[PDB]
Amino acid sequence: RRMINASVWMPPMEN
Amino acid sequence: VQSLTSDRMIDFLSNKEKYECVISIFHAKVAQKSYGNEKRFFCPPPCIYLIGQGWKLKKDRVAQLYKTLQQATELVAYIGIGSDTSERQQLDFPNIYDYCAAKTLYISDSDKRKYFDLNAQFFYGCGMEIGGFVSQRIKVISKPSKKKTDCKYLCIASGTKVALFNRLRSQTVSTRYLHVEGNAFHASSTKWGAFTIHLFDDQETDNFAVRDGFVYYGSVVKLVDSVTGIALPRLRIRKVDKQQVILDASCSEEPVSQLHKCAFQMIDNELVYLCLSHDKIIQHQATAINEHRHQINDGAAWTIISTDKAEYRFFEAMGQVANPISPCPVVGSLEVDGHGEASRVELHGRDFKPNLKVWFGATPVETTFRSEESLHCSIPPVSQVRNEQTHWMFTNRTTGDVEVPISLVRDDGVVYSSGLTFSYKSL
DNA sequence: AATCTTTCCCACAGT
DNA sequence: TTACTGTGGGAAAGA
Repeated sequence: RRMINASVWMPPMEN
Repeated sequence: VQSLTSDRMIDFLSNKEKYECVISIFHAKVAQKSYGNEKRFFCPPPCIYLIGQGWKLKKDRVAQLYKTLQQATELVAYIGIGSDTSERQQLDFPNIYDYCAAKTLYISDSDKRKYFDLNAQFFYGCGMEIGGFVSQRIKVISKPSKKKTDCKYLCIASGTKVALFNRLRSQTVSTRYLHVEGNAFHASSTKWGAFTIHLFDDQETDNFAVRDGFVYYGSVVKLVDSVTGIALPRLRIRKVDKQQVILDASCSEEPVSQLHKCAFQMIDNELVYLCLSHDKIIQHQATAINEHRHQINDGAAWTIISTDKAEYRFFEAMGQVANPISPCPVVGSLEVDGHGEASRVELHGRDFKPNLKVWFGATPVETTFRSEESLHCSIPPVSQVRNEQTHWMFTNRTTGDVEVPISLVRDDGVVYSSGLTFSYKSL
């Protein structure tokens, strides 16, 4: 059980 | 005489990023073999990154000694699979100096070895050899597994790296690799990301807890770019067959394996999947078949495979050398014994030669060559390793301990950073 | 036996 | 438009 830090990139919605 | 001096070692260790040359070889951990006349190409393509401002310095020396002794300072590389019946193939060509990839490598069934590695040999266009550098080992497989045993090659452990690719209707030309570029995910036909795949622990966050263990279908997973540390949102990995996501209460029994096709669903909406549209990564909504199955398209289907990395670092500290930089020594571990003036260290690793000397920081130390996997030396006294010149570099300011990096130095002045630090708080 | 792996086969959908 | 070929599914053969 480790902690990770990583900013998230959100995939753009389709239309 | 080209022997490393302490002043030069100190300048190097304080300024590694403008001197040190890095060669990083990336590749999958398994390759499917080819029968008969066919060629089943290694995917993702083994590739080599030459990293560091040191490469430009090296070109500069080769340029400035071209006129003592124009495009004969251009890089030439070849790669093969260590087989005497296998063709060597020519490689293509921020701190990234240069990049090449091998897109048409394969291994035939006539080659009976269970494991192999790749040897990339680098030259300057004038014929001058830089050297040969090996990948990690690669396991030969006949086909992807359909089990419902060695896990180290076939399963996917949380914390390890994977490449993900998209291919349409069995067409080599269509292959695109998940890759981050410009702080965003995209799909590339030339470059591929190695992503750390983690079992999420438990609406989302920049900081998250992770679990050890094998990744199963139906597992919630965090994919993290190994180069930029950027992540995708939480995704549940799903098995796919033929533009359908199989959601059955039974595939969760199955561990994800090499070269399996899968899909990634968003945790918020069970009908939304990670999907590729013209090299753009998108959220695409599936159409429900029933409770056990969803309708998607070949754009939401990814092949997954485990990847590895072989990295080498060198600097020609005393000027350009006459001989190849390789074999590059690799240090796997330090084994220390005794306390005081009794204290010694055995270096464990690979590719040692008797022409190497260990340096504790900027302090050279008498070195016993035992074999190509064993060097032996005495630990020099703190007082001679940290002095009024080096105190700033070798002193932990929190704990006060003396910490020095271990280098291997060749008698013509090539310094090989080991990656390892000796701490006097050992002992 | 039953299931999995290895090897052989061949069509599809491209260049 | 026609010749040729990585690739993936499936059959066959082996473990």
